Amino acid sequence: KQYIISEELISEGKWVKLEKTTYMDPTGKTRTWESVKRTTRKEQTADGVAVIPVLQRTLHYECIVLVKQFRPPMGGYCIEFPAGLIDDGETPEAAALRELEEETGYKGDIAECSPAVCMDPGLSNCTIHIVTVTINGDDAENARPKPKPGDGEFVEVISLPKNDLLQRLDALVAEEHLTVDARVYSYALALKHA
Amino acid sequence: KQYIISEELISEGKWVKLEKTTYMDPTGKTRTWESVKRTTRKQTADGVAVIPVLQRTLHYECIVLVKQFRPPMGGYCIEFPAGLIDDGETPEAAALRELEEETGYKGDIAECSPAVCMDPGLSNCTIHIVTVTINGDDAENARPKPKPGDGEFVEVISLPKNDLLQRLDALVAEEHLTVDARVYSYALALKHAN
Ligand SMILES: Cc1cccc(Nc2ncnc3c2cnn3C)c1
Ligand SMILES: Cc1cccc(Nc2ncnc3c2cnn3C)c1
Ligand SMILES: [Cl-]
Ligand SMILES: [Mg+2]
Ligand SMILES: [Mg+2]
Ligand SMILES: [Mg+2]
Ligand SMILES: [Mg+2]
Repeated sequence: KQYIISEELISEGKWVKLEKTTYMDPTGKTRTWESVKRTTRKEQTADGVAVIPVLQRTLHYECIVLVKQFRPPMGGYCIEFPAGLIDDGETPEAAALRELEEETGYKGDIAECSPAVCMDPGLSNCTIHIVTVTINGDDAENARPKPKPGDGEFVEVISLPKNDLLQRLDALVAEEHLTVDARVYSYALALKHA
Repeated sequence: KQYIISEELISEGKWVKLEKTTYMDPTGKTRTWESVKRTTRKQTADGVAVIPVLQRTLHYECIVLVKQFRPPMGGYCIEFPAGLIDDGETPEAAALRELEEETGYKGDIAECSPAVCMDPGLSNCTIHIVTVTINGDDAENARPKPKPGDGEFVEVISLPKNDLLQRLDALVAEEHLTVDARVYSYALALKHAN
């Protein structure tokens, strides 16, 4: 039934633009919406990737590897899956493995790759692939992994046991001013609910 | 160690604004970011998203989801029921109300998250994730009455919790819908548990 009629640029930065979207409602009436988009999306099947990195080690419980960074939009520190935007011509899988190594030091193995999923669809068109990666933490490459962050990127790695992830997250939120990412929290809730 | 120095208004619409954030990086260098905010926030968060666990005896437990046209996306999305928190509403109350409006179901609060960020490299948007159980055998949830507002048009999609990830993948392959990242994350963790 519904569809876009027009998209009008309101304002365009270096990284983000705001648009006035006109669309057709299912009753047949024209309506508008204010839409956010990134300026950096070319032919990628998505803007970015987030990596679900399952750290596996003999005689250890599996960990989920997370990153903590300052997020200017939020005015504070956030705990998130490792993530970045997909470079032009780069596959979601390569992006995921590359970002994971850059942000964490770990060299993963692809497990699965989602279709493009929407970040906040009442607001933006932004999409990612969620890439599940296993990390063989018994491999020498992953022994004392060092982040290789880019210029102006500053990241702390936090590995939490999968079998207690929601409580460990809650305990971190209790001890500091920090925000957990909604995807991380969703994943931790399902681990509990399962 | 990092913090916000100033925020410059770039553009303000009715619903969304775009700002240029200046912040101190940990090296003591000053840096900028483009940040999106909603103009509607006061509340602990912009919105709520409901994880609605439909429980009917002798049936699989279902997660109740919604499908709607999303003008930013230019298409249809499958999401947790959700909406913005009304001024002076509790997150729990916003959760029950949205769940009723969007699905017709009347549910019970199980747990409620802290405020969690939607896309923190882009926006300051936050939600509470509220886990709600729905006693699908009660008479009030027999023929659920969705009471949605002016211009909302929602379809309800219940999927079994124990196969959620494979059911979503299917809807994407066949219906060309975009699944929400939080929904997808939850689904992944149901599979990844143990
Ligand atoms: C339920 C309802 C009725 C009529 C209009 C709206 N509009 C919006 N609701 C939420 N976010 C919005 C907008 C428009 N832009 N952005 C970003 C909502
Ligand atoms: C790694 C790096 C170095 C230098 C600049 C950037 N900037 C950004 N990266 C991603 N999204 C962004 C921005 C600025 N605004 N928004 C929204 C990133
Ligand atoms: Cl539950
Ligand atoms: Mg990143
Ligand atoms: Mg990065
Ligand atoms: Mg809604
Ligand atoms: Mg609503």
